[PDB]
Amino acid sequence: TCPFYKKIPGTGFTVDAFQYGVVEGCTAYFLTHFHSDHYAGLSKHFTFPVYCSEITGNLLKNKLHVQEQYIHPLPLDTECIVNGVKVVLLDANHCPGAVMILFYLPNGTVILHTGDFRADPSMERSLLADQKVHMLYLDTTYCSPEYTFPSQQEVIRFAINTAFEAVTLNPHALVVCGTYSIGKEKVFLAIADVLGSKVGMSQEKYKTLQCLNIPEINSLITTDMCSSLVHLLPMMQINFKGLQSHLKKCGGKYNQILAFRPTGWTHSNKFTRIADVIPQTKGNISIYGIPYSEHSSYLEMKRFVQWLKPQKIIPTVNVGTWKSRSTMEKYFREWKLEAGY
Ligand code: NI
Repeated sequence: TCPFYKKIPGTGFTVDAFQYGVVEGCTAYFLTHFHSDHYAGLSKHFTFPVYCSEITGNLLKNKLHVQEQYIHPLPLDTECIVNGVKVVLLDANHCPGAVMILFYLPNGTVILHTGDFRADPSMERSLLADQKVHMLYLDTTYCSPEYTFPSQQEVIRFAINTAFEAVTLNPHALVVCGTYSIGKEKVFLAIADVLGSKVGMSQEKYKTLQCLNIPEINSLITTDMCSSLVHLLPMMQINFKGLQSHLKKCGGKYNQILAFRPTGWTHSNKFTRIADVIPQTKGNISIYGIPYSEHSSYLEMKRFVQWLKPQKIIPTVNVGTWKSRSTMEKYFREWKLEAGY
């Protein structure tokens, strides 16, 4: 059965609620983004209307085979009526196609559901500037002050400089980048661009990237592994065993691997600056863990919420323990007393 925080009061609508079977009273199912925890339950046998971005729509049709008649894509930054209710989709600064949804309820209440997001000051000049929000359904993944990490720009600067240095010293090194979902594509795209290479990958991953509306993508990626010195591999293969095994397959073209594992936050964030990050090394194989986040830091979250001044907050992440729920409520009360709403 569908939990409360996935229902939108005063509407026939749910958000990211496909794993509960037919939800009683649901006339339209919203999908914020194409990540498996959120789409869990969709397939070619789904026969209710799905509302989402154009990009999420491309992925539902091609990767999950949802039939076209049930896919309803909406443009961003545009007032749309759905089953007699005004809605707007906004860029969430998460993975490709990810949105936040503004719902303008028939009774005058305004609700923002962030989906998954990485809060940014640019959001303070979207259509959010224009009006009040009574309820905020908030991505609270990193809602605790220990969660610090650098900007995406600094993380990419580090990865580019690391890769370019290593391959310039050794033209016979291969670069490998881990992936398990959409998102974080800038890591592998930026590295390939500095090196003058296309990114090589499996047929399945190539298919997924071809759904994303990335400008000039055909110039950036390929299934021909042999032409490419930046390869993508599933994240589970990014270890000394997996990588040895991959170097065997390359037919003595390369004598060194440098690999990148994009993670979210890890505890080594609490001590080490991005500049000072070092790899794990065994022989001619090195592996860097880099903290490229597509979710708000604590400070980014706090800034957004203090700016929006919502009347009520409903967390959508870390909701399963009493201690988590209590901790989050404490921070919402400080933020409110500090800013005066
Ligand atoms: Ni996500």
